[PDB]
Amino acid sequence: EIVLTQSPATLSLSPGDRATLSCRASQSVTTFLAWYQQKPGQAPRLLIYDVSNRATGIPARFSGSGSGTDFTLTISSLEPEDFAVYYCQQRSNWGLTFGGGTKVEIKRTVAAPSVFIFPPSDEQLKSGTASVVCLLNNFYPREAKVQWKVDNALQSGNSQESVTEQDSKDSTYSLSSTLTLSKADYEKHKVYACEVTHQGLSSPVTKSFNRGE
Amino acid sequence: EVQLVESGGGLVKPGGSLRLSCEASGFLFSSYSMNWVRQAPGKGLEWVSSITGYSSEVFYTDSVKGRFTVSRDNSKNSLYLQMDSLRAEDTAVYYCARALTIFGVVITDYWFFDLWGRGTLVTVSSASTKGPSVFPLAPSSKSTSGGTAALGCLVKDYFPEPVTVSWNSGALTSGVHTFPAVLQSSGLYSLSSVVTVPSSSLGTQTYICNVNHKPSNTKVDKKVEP
Amino acid sequence: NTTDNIDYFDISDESNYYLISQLRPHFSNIYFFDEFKRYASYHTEIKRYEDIHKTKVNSLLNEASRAIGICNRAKNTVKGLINILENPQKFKTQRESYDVKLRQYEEKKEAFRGCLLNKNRKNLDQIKKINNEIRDLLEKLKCSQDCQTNVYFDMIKIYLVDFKKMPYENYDTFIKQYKNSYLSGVDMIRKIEKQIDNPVTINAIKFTQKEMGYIIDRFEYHLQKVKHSIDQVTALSDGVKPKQVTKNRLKEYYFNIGNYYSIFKFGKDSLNMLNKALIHKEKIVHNLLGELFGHLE
Repeated sequence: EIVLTQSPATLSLSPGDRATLSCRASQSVTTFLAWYQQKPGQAPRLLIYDVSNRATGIPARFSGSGSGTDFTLTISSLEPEDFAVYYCQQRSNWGLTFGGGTKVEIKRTVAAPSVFIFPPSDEQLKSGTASVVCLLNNFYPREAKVQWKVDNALQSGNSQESVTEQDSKDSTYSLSSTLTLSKADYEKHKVYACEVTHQGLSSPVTKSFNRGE
Repeated sequence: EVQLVESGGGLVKPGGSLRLSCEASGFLFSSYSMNWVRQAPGKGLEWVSSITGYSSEVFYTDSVKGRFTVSRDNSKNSLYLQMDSLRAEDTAVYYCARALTIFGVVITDYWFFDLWGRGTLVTVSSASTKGPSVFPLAPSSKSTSGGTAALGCLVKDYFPEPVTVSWNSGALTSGVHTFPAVLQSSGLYSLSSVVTVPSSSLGTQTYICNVNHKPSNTKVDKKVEP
Repeated sequence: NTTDNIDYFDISDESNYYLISQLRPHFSNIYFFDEFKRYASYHTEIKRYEDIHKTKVNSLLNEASRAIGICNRAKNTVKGLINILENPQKFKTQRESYDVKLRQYEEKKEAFRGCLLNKNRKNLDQIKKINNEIRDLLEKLKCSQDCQTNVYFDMIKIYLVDFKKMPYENYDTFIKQYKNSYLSGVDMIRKIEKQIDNPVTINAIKFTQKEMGYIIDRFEYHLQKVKHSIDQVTALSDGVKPKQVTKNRLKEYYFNIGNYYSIFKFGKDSLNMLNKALIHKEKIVHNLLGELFGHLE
């Protein structure tokens, strides 16, 4: 399999800037490389075929360059529509392989998240499971650390988090971490805290709650 | 109109089998090669297989070699994918893609994809269809911010994807963040839908959490009172 | 008054890119592939074709003749059906109407023509594949925006020498005279078929005139294409001649003059066949017209 690495894995630029994404191949694929564009909830869209040839209907700002193993997709001046994920693909050798894809995102001012913690509902504990939910609301950039503490004991291995797409109105992400422990383990400890760390915070804020309080 | 419409997706246990269809229209189906491209949830594009214009040659990716089979019926403008002995790692959205062919002084094509379809979801898991249980992530005056309060709705343990969660039957849409589902160790999916509202509105306005799970045919409306 | 050869029947597929002939090599694309093996001769970076090109195109041609050989059972079916409609003596032996037997000709003719296509459908993808392997092979040339045109115009000089070897006007005034003497008798039978109450010979003449039309338009079709081929490469010799072109323009070039020459060779092959077919059909109508005017008693 001819793998295609696309680092940088993500770009954060603004309209008017120039996005120059890369795709490197393990073996040489001559000039038989293509570029695609994919937005959330949509199918991919062919952008460029054989390194430098533009597809029909796509704007001229998309350029292509490269030969052998190192290739480059260039967007001269980005537009609000151009913000999506871009995959590279080779057709040289069989076992057609894609690249890891890199998402270009809108760069905005650093915004701190509104953090909230929810104790598990009384109806959920009436069954056997306990889910404490920590919500990080409307922050930028996406890079955020969500630490789970239970009686000030650093937890790991029992947390699950999910993140949204960059909002179309404020360009902010949002995370929802769900720490699901036993009912026996939940009633054993008393204090449950959510320690978040973000570049928009002077120091890591912490949202906590005491059981039955 | 030129389009590709996939069909036949669904859910089966490991070792089962499904057959995906694709009906093309708007162009001469016989002149183009056709492909299948799948995308795992939250992952990238993986090419599955390809077939030439008149089934002269067919190709597969190693992961499905010996398990899948491709066929086309140019009389019915249809592309088919027979998926036998399915595995867990086969859970993905499968796309019907058309090969980019050029009509110049001669006919030539590339092994790229110039036309795509909406795709269908294929889920392979031993878990059975289970309705979602919904719990209120109620807001409290202690967890409120300056003037905003956050209340949510945890859709726990359902199978399979997807769910649709709305608030007040569509009357409340701003400040809503329905998060992508996570596949738990139990094999069941779970997500949360939250909404940021004014803290002054909690004592007066009502918030209804509408969930709809079509594979299990369940519809739940959970009122999240503080 | 009997047709022993029906090689004039041809059919193209729905692409309108592939025209199947009964004469070898059945596909004009085969001649283009032969011309590319002469292009890889002059280029050192792609001399590997002389081994890889021959092994590839030879199997496509061998499968092309295999495909047309399958339809021989259906080929002879209408070869024996038009021998009944052409010969009134051979028609007077069977016991079915002319319209009922004429529908057997039409139904079994489309079966024969449709067979020539269906058996070659998997070869239609093989032509597209070799076209790709030819285009991708040209990427191995050690140029980018400095590709040499010397071999491109060397073939242009050779092609116009080969094109003057065919007398175009000899074919042109031939069909113009035969077409003028064809519609003459078509507009004629329709004006004298009521005076002589003979249905056997005049029905045979109208049928042999129907095929005479079809063969004629096949001749004028291939005549234009070799005329278009000759005129275009002539303008390439009288046009601008740059020393350096991009690698994509050179691929446009070989595919242009390569297809131009394949159309010439393909047209010249069928034009000579259609010539011998038109004269044979005209000898039939002439002598059955003499039988109509030779028995005034």
